[PDB]
Amino acid sequence: SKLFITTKKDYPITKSFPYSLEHLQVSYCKLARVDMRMLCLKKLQKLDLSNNHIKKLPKTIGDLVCLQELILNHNFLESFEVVLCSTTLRDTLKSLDLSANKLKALPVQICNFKELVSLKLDENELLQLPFPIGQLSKLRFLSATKNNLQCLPNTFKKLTLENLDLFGNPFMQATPLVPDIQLKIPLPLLETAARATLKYRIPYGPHLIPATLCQDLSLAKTCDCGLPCLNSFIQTIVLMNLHQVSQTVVLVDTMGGTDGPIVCYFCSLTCYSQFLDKYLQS
Amino acid sequence: RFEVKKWNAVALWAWD
Amino acid sequence: DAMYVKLISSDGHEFIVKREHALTSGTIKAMLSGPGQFAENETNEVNFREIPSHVLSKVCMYFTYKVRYTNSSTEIPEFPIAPEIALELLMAANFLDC
Amino acid sequence: DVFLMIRHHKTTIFTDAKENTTVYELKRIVEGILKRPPEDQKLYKDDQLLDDNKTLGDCGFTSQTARPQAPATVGLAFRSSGDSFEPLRVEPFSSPP
Amino acid sequence: SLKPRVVDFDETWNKLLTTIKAVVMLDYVERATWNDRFSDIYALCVAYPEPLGERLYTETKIFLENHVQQLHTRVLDSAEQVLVMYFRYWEEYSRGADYMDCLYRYLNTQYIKKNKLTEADLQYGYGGVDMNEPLMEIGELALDLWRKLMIEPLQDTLLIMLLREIKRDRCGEDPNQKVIHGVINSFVHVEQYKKKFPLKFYQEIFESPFLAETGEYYKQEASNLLQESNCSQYMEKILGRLKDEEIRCRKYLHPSSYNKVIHECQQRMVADHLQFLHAECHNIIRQERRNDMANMYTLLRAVSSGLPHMIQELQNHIHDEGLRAISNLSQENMPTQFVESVLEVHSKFVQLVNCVLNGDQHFMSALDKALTCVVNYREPKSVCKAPELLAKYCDNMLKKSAKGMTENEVEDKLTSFITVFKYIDDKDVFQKFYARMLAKRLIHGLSMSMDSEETMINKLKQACGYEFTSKLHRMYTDMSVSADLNNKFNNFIKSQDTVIDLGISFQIYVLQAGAWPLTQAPSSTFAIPQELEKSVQMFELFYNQHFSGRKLTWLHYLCTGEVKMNYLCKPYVAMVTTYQMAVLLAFNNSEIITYKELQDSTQMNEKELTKTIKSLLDVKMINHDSDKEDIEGESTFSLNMNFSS
Ligand SMILES: [Zn+2]
Repeated sequence: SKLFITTKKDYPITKSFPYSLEHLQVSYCKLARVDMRMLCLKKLQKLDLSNNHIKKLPKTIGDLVCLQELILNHNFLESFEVVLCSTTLRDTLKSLDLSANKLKALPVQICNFKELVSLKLDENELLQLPFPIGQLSKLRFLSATKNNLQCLPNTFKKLTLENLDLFGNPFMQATPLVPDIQLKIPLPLLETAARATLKYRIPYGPHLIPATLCQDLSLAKTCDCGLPCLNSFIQTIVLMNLHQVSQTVVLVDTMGGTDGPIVCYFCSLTCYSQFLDKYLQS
Repeated sequence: RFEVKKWNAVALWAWD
Repeated sequence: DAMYVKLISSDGHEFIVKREHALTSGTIKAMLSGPGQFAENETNEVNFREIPSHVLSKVCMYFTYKVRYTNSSTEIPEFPIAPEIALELLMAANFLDC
Repeated sequence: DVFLMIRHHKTTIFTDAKENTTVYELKRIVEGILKRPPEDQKLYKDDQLLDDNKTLGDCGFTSQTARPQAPATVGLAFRSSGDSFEPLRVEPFSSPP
Repeated sequence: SLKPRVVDFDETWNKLLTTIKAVVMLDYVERATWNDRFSDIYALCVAYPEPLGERLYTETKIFLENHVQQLHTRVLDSAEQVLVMYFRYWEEYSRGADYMDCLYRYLNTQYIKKNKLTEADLQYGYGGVDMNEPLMEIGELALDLWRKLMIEPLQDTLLIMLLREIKRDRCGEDPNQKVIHGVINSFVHVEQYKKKFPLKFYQEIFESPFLAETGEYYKQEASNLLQESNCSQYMEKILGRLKDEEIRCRKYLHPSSYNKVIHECQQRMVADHLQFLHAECHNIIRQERRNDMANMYTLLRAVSSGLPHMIQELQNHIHDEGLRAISNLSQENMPTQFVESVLEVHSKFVQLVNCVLNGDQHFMSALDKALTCVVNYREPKSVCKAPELLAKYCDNMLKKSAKGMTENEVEDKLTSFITVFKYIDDKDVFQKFYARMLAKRLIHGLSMSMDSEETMINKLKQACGYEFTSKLHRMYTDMSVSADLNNKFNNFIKSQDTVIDLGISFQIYVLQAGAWPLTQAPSSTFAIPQELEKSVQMFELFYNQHFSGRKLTWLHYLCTGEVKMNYLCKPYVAMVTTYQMAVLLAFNNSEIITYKELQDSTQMNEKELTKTIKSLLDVKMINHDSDKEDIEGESTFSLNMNFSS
């Protein structure tokens, strides 16, 4: 059920693996691209392809049905493909460790994989962690040390975890006093109608709404006031107490400091006023 | 008998 | 109508609106700036053969709301959107870019 | 500041005015939009005829009703053959599902 | 009904392509069809489950490429008329491109602009994100394909045409400015969609070759004009050609190059021949060539080092002219002649510089330096004689002999004088000389009025500060208050308990010590006649009663008065000084007086004694009782019994 390949000699060039295998681990192999053969196996529970030179992931999965845990760290992947997230891999995938890879902008489509429980993205150069990990209800472990993460997603403020590794990342100083005014008054008709649609909390779809609007609705920011905001907002990178998200927080050269930069999105200046009052009072 | 009728004197003044 | 544009909905309703009120949406500004050499015959007709009248009415309503409330610092209220009108009015706002 | 929604059958007009607005300026607005002499059209309010001399101060078109987000509905009917005016057979708007 | 629906591509794209072909060049199309095609594009862009944004983009791009290739082929087939056809199709295509950019607004703003989301910006993926054949605005794409498929394949042919026509213009021919301007600014218009370096394409394709060819052409033109024409008409045609070139540059090129061309149209035909100019300007300024002076000023102000040589040459010319003007001054009126000559030179040369040379500050400074050297022109082994001449001029202006001249012209000549006086390098000598002659005038009362010297000293203070005229300030105040002191003393005389008729009309002048440039005669110990000792002592007590810690001194080489012969049959009015009054008193005491009694009475040294005795003998005042023509210590004298005047 368990096999390990640490050399090309142990890696079969042509013949296929037996069907009795459960955990497959491939490492230290010169695989420029993922072969189509290994995607035909029935019950690869845990699949590991660490220390390979794969730059592009397969477009579509062949026959995998579970793929509970997939690890692809120490690979050569540059950027994932959009289409690969449209498959049933969401249903059973539990983790995705792509640490120390050339992933610079991870696709937001990973939120479609709601069923993961642990993430490891250390030693990468991802510009920022994706936004809707709030969709990841079952996540427990996250680690993105030594990455150039300027600001964490707002959904991250409401996630609950056990341990978090984020030290060694560029964290700019919080600037509540100097907002970025992308907000415009009066509100756009698109913005107002989207606000109403989200307020009524009614179902929608790409067949009923044009796809771009559907997507703007999907990524629509939820303001701190409790009412969402699509556009014409106030974006403020504020420091927050990291120990609430994860019961243990690990940082570097900081004693007694547990601050994490999150980009809060604000519906209106009037709503921003109450949070300013909370900041001044507390 | 001859006498002087007019005289236009000039003088300088300074510290005593 | 050289200074009042006319909007014809799918249902046939005609809405007469200030030019600048209608020009808050990009697509109407493009449509008027169409083939060029416009007649200026006191006639500005743009036929929205794809949107219902009950939505284009709210479109003109929002046009007026945006145009008069611009450059104003008063307590601007939330625009009224009905739950039965949210979807197609939203995608009308998309088609209008406003 | 008052916001009015004139409705004359297959037509609708959005107009801006003030509380001290007279009916004659609305009538000449309808003149400029329909080029039909002003004695043909006469304004209404909920199936009730309204006179030209008065202003909208007591007409009920207050700022709380004549609103940019809900303009006050105003009827209108031109002149038929002779010195007669058509009834207020203005159609309603479509029904959203 | 506005709705995301399955849409067949080809059926909609038929009429869409039809209207796009209709709009791409200027021809009739319905507004209703325009709105319908807006609706069609919206329907194409969003559809379920098959969006057609990419298909629409690709097909539109292919159509645009085909149309621009067809236009390029048609224009290439149009030999001898490439420019005109190119411009016509260019304006048509640019207007059509703007129309499509307006008409594909949903495509641009909702598909193309959403596909530039390459980096991690909350919308990674979910639309074209991979970097491959980057998308751009439909108008931007149309202009890009215009440059790639119409401009570059025609590039070399265009310039040869363009350079031919512009040269044709520079040869006197009149080409159609609209077409040339359109072709030229087409390069800017096409590239307009790039934020950085919008003119870069224009600079590389037309500007640099145009700059080089203009440089070559005007180098040839300058070489010719130097060959067949001399200097004057050379500058004339330089100015004409530069003006015409600037007009042409405004007529054709982009405004950002308007300077460059003329900058490269003067360095090739002025700055490359300033040696011919600098070598000739020296001749012009030393001759009456006004328009030539203006032409070289205009030419040389443009180039870097053109002016300073002309500035130095003009300085030298002005200095030489001033020296020539002041080197032949008639001695009988030398001060006034010198002042008026310097004034005339200054006036003429300031008129020349302001009127012709536009009053350049450097030219004024050179004029000032030249005239400063001129005014202080000192002959070898001689001291600067200018301050003495200026002070003598001021004196002569202020003397009574200025008959027939009122005040107003006196202050006019004053102001005219001040300009020259500013040029003096050593003001102290003039100050001393003018103070001396002002003291002489004030003591002798030889001035027009108080306000004349008031204006004199005030303007001198303006020129050289307060402290320069400080003693000058004190002198006129002291002479003005002389009347006040005289009346105060008269009041005191009327105030004393017993008043004695002195028989003398007494006038006094009390002067500040040190400030007044009058020297006391060293130990002359002149004995004042007894008729005046009473006045001396009463004035002493008056002053020391009215002044604290102040002493008085009396100088008797300037005090004067009136002595009248009345008892005799020859009534004659005589203006007589202190020493001469002592002499007359001695001769009145005894009819025969020898030199010994003169020393006994006057008790002063022999030099002024003998000077005074010749002064009296000059006008035949007294009779020398001896036959000696020289006055020794034993000479005898008597009063003139028989005198007439
Ligand atoms: Zn809020």
